[PDB]
Amino acid sequence: MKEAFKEALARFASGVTVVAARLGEEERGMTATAFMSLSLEPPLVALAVSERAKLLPVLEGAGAFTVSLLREGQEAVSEHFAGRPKEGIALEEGRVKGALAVLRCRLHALYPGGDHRIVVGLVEEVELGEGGPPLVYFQRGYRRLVWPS
Amino acid sequence: MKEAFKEALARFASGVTVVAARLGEEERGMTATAFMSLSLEPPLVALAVSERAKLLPVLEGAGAFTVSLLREGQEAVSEHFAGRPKEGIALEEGRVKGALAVLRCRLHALYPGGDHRIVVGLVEEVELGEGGPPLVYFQRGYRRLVWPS
Ligand SMILES: Cc1cc2nc3c(=O)[nH]c(=O)nc-3n(C[C@H](O)[C@H](O)[C@H](O)COP(=O)(O)OP(=O)(O)OC[C@H]3O[C@@H](n4cnc5c(N)ncnc54)[C@H](O)[C@@H]3O)c2cc1C
Ligand SMILES: Cc1cc2nc3c(=O)[nH]c(=O)nc-3n(C[C@H](O)[C@H](O)[C@H](O)COP(=O)(O)OP(=O)(O)OC[C@H]3O[C@@H](n4cnc5c(N)ncnc54)[C@H](O)[C@@H]3O)c2cc1C
Ligand SMILES: NC(=O)c1ccc[n+]([C@@H]2O[C@H](COP(=O)([O-])OP(=O)(O)OC[C@H]3O[C@@H](n4cnc5c(N)ncnc54)[C@H](O)[C@@H]3O)[C@@H](O)[C@H]2O)c1
Ligand SMILES: NC(=O)c1ccc[n+]([C@@H]2O[C@H](COP(=O)([O-])OP(=O)(O)OC[C@H]3O[C@@H](n4cnc5c(N)ncnc54)[C@H](O)[C@@H]3O)[C@@H](O)[C@H]2O)c1
Repeated sequence: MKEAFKEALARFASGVTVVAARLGEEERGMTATAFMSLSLEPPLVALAVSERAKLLPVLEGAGAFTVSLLREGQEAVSEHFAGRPKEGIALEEGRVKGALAVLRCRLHALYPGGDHRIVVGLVEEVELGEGGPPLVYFQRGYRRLVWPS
Repeated sequence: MKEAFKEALARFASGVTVVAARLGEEERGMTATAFMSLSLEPPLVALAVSERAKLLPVLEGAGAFTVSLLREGQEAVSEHFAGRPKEGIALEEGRVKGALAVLRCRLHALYPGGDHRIVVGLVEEVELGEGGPPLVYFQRGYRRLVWPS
């Protein structure tokens, strides 16, 4: 079921992020396309994390997390943090190295979201990688932007 | 202000949507990139609408709204509903005709989101348009996806 809903959302293109959190001995990363800018004042971003995600309890307990925006060529990173292991993929300094950008957030608020939890982060630090095209997901596949334009 | 934050978010590619609501014959439309799939069961989507958006009052009052996913070549529609009026642009049946897809939602919840409000919609109807490339926004500009024949 939900074929129509999925076909519709498959038609919404987006960049790809890796959301990560560290709580004690555990540090987890998870691939997420459900990400969006939320506020400028204060600087907030919103994400939807599955209630079934192992990342969730870690992020909740940590009270802070990072969001790395993947660039073109990082499909392997996305696949790895999406549950399809790739050799040698790892987080460095709590985030994805070589990403277009990294947002280090303090957990600002959480809200119910059906089978997902709405996670709101207050951006406290911003890391900017070198400019370039992003990793894009649209219609059930990784895509590239016609770049430059 | 918030130069780094803006630069980072400009690095998150996304499709472009037009959110609309109506109270009788008073109908408002607003361009938005802050949109994401939220839940499958129930089928929910989330978006961020500025607290100063004229659309918000109507959306709350209506308790329902639509989200149209724009396709490649609809930059004019995006600009129009972004506050820069264009010729011959109008909502039809409460949404944008000729879009990749339209989601007709019932307002499910409203949560605090800084200078924006988190709008959660319960998808009650889905409309799909012809297939094809989407309208993408990235690095302060409309972009096209590599999608050759
Ligand atoms: C394009 C795409 C977009 C997606 N968007 C979303 C979304 O917006 N929201 C959502 O809830 N789900 C999304 N998913 C699915 C989601 O990624 C999987 O359901 C989820 O990753 C499983 O995550 P988990 O935290 O439960 O961890 P696990 O099931 O354990 O999966 C995490 C994977 O990441 C690896 N990993 C975890 N931590 C580390 C670490 N510290 N170092 C190295 N490797 C590590 C693991 O080896 C494992 O394979 C998306 C999937 C794809 C393919
Ligand atoms: C690429 C892009 C992405 C954006 N994403 C977001 C976002 O995610 N969230 C956000 O809050 N803001 C976003 N904005 C800015 C936002 O679009 C403007 O702040 C907002 O449109 C002003 O909305 P308003 O509802 O107050 O209406 P207005 O300032 O009145 O703007 C709405 C425009 O739509 C037209 N319009 C309204 N109703 C109708 C109708 N029934 N028929 C025909 N035309 C109509 C108007 O003529 C007007 O020009 C984005 C802007 C751009 C350029
Ligand atoms: N937001 C998410 O939770 C999310 C986003 C994309 C991918 N995924 C996972 O990857 C699989 C493949 O995705 P695809 O886009 O290639 O094909 P798909 O047809 O399974 O999904 C199409 C779109 O529908 C939405 N969606 C699908 N499953 C969802 C879920 N469980 N919760 C919320 N939204 C969902 C997402 O926007 C997804 O991109 C999905 O079935 C899901 O397991 C999860
Ligand atoms: N989510 C939003 O509210 C949103 C999204 C994009 C565009 N816009 C409007 O269009 C203008 C141009 O944007 P641009 O991307 O071409 O260059 P920009 O540098 O002005 O914006 C960069 C990115 O930061 C985020 N952002 C910017 N202003 C925001 C705001 N007021 N609230 C929440 N997030 C914000 C968005 O993701 C935007 O794409 C922005 O200044 C803004 O007025 C608003």
